[PDB]
Amino acid sequence: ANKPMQPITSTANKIVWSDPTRLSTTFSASLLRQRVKVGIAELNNVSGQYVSVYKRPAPKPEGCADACVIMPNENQSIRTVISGSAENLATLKAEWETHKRNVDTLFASGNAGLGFLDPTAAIVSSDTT
Amino acid sequence: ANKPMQPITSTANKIVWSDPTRLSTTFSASLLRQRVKVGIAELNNVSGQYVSVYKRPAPKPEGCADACVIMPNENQSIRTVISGSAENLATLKAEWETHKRNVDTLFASGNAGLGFLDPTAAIVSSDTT
Amino acid sequence: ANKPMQPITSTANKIVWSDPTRLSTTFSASLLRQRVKVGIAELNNVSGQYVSVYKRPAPKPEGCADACVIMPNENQSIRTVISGSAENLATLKAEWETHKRNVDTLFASGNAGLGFLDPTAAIVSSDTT
Amino acid sequence: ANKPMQPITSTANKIVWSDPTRLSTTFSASLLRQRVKVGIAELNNVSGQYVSVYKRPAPKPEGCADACVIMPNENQSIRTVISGSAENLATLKAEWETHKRNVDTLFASGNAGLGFLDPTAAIVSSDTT
Amino acid sequence: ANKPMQPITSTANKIVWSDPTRLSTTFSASLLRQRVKVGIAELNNVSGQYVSVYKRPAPKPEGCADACVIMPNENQSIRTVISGSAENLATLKAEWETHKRNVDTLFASGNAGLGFLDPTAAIVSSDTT
Amino acid sequence: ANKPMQPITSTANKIVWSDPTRLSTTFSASLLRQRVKVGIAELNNVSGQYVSVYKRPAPKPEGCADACVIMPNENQSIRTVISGSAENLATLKAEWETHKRNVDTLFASGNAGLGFLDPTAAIVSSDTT
Repeated sequence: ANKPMQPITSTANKIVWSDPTRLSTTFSASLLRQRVKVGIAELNNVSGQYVSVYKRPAPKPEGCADACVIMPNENQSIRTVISGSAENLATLKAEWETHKRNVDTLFASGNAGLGFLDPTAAIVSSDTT
Repeated sequence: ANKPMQPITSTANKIVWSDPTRLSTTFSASLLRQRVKVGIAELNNVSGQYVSVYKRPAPKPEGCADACVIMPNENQSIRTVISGSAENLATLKAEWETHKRNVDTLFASGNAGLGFLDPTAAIVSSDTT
Repeated sequence: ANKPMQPITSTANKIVWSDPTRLSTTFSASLLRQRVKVGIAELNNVSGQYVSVYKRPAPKPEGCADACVIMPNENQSIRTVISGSAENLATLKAEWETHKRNVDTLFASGNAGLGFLDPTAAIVSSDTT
Repeated sequence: ANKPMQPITSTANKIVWSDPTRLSTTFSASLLRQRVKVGIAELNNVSGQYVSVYKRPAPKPEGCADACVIMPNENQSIRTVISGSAENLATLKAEWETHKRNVDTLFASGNAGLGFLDPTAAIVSSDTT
Repeated sequence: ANKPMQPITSTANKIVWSDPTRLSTTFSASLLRQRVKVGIAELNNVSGQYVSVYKRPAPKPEGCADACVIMPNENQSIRTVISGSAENLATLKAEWETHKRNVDTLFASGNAGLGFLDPTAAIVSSDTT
Repeated sequence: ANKPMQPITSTANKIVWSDPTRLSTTFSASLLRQRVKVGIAELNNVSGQYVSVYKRPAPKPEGCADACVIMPNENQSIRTVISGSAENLATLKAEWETHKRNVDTLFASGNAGLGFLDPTAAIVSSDTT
């Protein structure tokens, strides 16, 4: 039962969501729209920036914690920027699924979080054979 | 059967994979490690930058019976940056799952890709009730 | 039945051959001779430069049913330079056989043409065991 | 039984192979990749440079050799550079076969090594009749 | 079951490995190759620098297990430099076996930690009787 | 039956051993002990420098045994420096065993003489799983 997050600031192109029970937890979405004529037509490319923030205490008192020791804070941040013409949103969504998959391979079940790279990792395109 | 991608360039901190049948398709992973230790503690931060690129041709003219017609490409880019201490990797992974979930709500099954924001979207924390 | 090529320009040191049905196709041979004799010995060096050129049209758009369609060309160049004393021509020829063999391993039946290097490739000297 | 050669230096784009039993024998491969839009599309042209080196003593004590006379050294070098778009690697390989054939005609069984040119040599294109 | 170590920083001539669980544990290998000049001889010496590091905790107090660990790690370092021409590598390996043996006698089973130099120690050459 | 070596020069902190049959073969051990300062800790680090030397003859010519030997010996050197506090000597010994093992992998059975750095080498920590 993941806790509902309510937006606290709103923009035509920007909403920032912050947890009510833990204000410092935020998720923000900012959209950028520009007209680019790649092949004589103003393609409607869109640049969406999505940012997650959690304030993560890292006492790392190993062995044990005992009283309220002023929590010390660390910032856990994840930012994604998706850029693509609207006209091809369908394939852009396919790219998002594949990108998640590839990141998962290295970070979710690999050691990329632990700052390690597996040059043999099974990375794939969105295209099929 | 997603097509496998091969490392083309390689560095200890950074690898670029590419589709050998389509070189315009890349996935790159770049990691930077720094020790930003807090007072009376030790702290190592691991910033990982993950970038997906696809060169997509513009949507074919829809009202088309022309035999073969391919115009020029469309740049589709997705970048994720994950920043967090190694010590809390376990919870950082939980944040990644939640972040994907929240992006999916807006982008995957919402209208954020079309430049539209839903202020009633069900956004959630990684923490449970 | 490979098409015969004719000398078009000619010099004592250098000849250019071309396909009379396709002038964009050339093979040229240029030779320079110098006497770089070592102390208490005589030494003549023969540097030979061999260049192949083909102008190739870009791969036809693959998904094509258009009746006739040829776009512009692609420059394909191969240059070999052989440098060695005339006195040791016999072993220099052996080096040429081995060099061809080693290039073939990587390029002809390997992935070097695709920008890929195989560090386990079976590379060999002209000398025998 | 040609002697196996083990690479001693490695690069993302460069491996140098040197014989273990005769270090001064090397074969190196260096790849260069550039994007060129010949006809509005970034063709993936690749420039592979392949170099063979042998250190060839040339005492040329004719009639006879008798004791260890400090060997004197000559450098036998062969360099090939292959440049072509990846998209047409198939025909680029055909050009390599033809180039070898044409070089063989002049150098392997002609007198081009001996610094002589046969203007009547049977030179051919990769194209067929 | 000794913990595997991965290469965190890599160059053609230097790799640094670091343990996944504990980063401050490192092993690095750095090698430089240069041409050596001798009368009537041309060989290439290879210099290799090998460094092991551990941030070991201060040896623990006695009778008192603190509530939580507060070890003031010290830098434990071992550096080896091996210098010799690739030409005589076989005998250079024999020197390494013997050097290890001699160091063992003083340090591994002698007062190496104490630093006392037992002058009756059984030290031996790599040469045999 | 390795040849015994005797101490030709001795100080409280440095001994030099040299073979009876061949003097130019040396092994020296030099140790310095100093007080180390850590927060709430007083330990004494011991630095030991161990150097092996051989004046190996140039590798021999081929096919020709001169009337009398005229080898132009080269300096084959190996230096190890072990640094750590006497307090944690037990774990410092474990580091030495592991450092030897890791060097063996690259140098003893890898391209150590060649100087090539195999980036897939199985390097391990002294810590166990």
